[PDB]
Amino acid sequence: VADYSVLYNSASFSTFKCYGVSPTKLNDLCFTNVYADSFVIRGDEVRQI
Amino acid sequence: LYENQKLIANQFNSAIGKIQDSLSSTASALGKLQDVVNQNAQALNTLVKQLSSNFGAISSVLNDILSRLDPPEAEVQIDRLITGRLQSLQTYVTQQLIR
Amino acid sequence: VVLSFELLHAPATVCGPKKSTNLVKNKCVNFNFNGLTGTGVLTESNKKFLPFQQFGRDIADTTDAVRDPQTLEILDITPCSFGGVSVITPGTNTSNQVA
Amino acid sequence: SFIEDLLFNKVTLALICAQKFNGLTVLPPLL
Ligand SMILES: *[C@@H]1O[C@H](CO)[C@@H](O)[C@H](O)[C@H]1NC(C)=O
Repeated sequence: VADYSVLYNSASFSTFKCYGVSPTKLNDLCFTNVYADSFVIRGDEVRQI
Repeated sequence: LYENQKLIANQFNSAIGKIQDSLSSTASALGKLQDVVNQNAQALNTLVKQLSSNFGAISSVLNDILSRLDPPEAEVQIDRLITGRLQSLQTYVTQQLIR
Repeated sequence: VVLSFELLHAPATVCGPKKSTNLVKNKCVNFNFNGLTGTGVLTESNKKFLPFQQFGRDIADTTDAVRDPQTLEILDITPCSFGGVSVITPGTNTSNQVA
Repeated sequence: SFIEDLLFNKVTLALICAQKFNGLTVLPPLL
């Protein structure tokens, strides 16, 4: 069970673009599975992905 | 006629019998009615089947799109999906009026 | 961090901690069975089903058969009974009562 | 009539109740 309501709440997130669905609606739908791809990139190319 | 009344009746009833057998033999002798019914039901089947298409939107289940996206973007998404369904229903109605 | 979501028809594994509630029968409800946000009454039948799956499709291309995510049970969704209304009415000057 | 029954049972008519669930019902014929 994921607390997707509160993960969005941390104000550290400076570039929070949810192309998939709206952020607040992360709470209701049930995910088949999930990919969690983590890395660190340049400050300029943050929006190239 | 009065010279051949019994013969006329005999031929008439034999014709009735051959009609019975010809109808009861094969289905495609009665073809026009089957053609019309199949055409109508198949057009309606295509109409109802058309609902499975995303028409370029996120999905085909409208309630899934309602749950997924927010109204400010569900606006454009549902706009695309509704215009697609509207076009399909419109062409169905025009062809229905043709027939 | 990119969170990639493959929302589709599959066994639900991870989702929000919203409080569940027991079912009802013969009363159409605004259910949400892991994204299946439809409406209708819930009944049962004797049909078969995949051991793990949760969705049962139809020729109309929508979810008809469901398996409960809490307790594995066969459920039939039939959308809440509805039709159309035909206001039989004579001329407005003739009367104001309408059938 | 006798021929009429042959004709009735020889035409096959139409899933069907699934159509009713999406608005597009079939209005009954008048006669
Ligand atoms: C009033 O209703 C009757 C009902 O038959 C109709 O015949 C009549 O024309 C109506 N009156 C007017 C002024 O239209």
